[PDB]
Amino acid sequence: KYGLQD
Amino acid sequence: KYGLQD
Amino acid sequence: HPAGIILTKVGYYTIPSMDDLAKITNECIVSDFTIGRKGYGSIYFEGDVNLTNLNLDDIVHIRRKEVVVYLDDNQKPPVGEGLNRKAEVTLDGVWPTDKTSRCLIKSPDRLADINYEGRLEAVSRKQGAQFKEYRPETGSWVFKVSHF
Amino acid sequence: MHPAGIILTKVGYYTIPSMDDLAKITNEKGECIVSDFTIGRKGYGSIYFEGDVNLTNLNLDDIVHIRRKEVVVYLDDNQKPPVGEGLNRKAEVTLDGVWPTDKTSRCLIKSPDRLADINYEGRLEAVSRKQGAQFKEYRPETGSWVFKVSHF
Repeated sequence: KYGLQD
Repeated sequence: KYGLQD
Repeated sequence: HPAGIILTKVGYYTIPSMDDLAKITNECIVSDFTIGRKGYGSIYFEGDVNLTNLNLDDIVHIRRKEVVVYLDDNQKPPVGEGLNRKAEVTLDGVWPTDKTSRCLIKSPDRLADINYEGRLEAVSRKQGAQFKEYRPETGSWVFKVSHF
Repeated sequence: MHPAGIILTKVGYYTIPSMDDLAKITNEKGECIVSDFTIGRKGYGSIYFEGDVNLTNLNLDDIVHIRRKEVVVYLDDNQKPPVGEGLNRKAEVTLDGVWPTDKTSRCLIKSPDRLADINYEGRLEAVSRKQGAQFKEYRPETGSWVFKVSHF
């Protein structure tokens, strides 16, 4: 998992 | 409630 | 059922199945809980979720291109409690239909062409959700919601 | 179905080299190693693995998922190879269409000026750092947030 969890 | 209304 | 959980609408299911969700109960907190209705959509709740005595039948409704959790917020527990937490939503079947044909638009091309994702993504943005993706083959629109 | 035994069906997803190319490059044993490989999904992003990669019998469909502001390789570690293996190696994640949206308008924000002022890169690179990745850049024209990961 790699991403923006805004 | 979430979705596409139309 | 074991840890007071109601789900009887035909079509709806849970991961783990209502069954396992028994031998998990003693109360009934189960992480990575999933609830959905075939052909319509599903809702992923990552990590710890307390199902203790929720009556899913009344709480969660997954309908074509429209999911809804907690009918009248009179119950919508404190954000964090029950299913009012955040989660991933997937609405399958979502596809647009042309004014003329009234036949649904599935061609990944036409879709791409009329940038359906655009709309769907936008829509989720206005609703205060996090558009994750749109899979044409199945007309799957997924997005994150912090709460319902 | 593909010589190397590779599987990539999801619409929008593609590779560099193209599957079509990849097939030619695969040997007489279904085996298929390629240097500088790229798996992307038009409009969402792409992951790039520099150097040799062994796509042999890889079902990319199942393995790699590239979504808005979020990439994931090997869903659950059911078939996740040891680090340095398969696609679990080091790679350069590239996430397109990444932009912030203001609470008020809720209409995204693309003004490189607006971004620059709010220092979006900053946050982006911030996160990437927290996730254990090495922030590489941020192209505001295309909401591209590129960063390197050691493994997945």
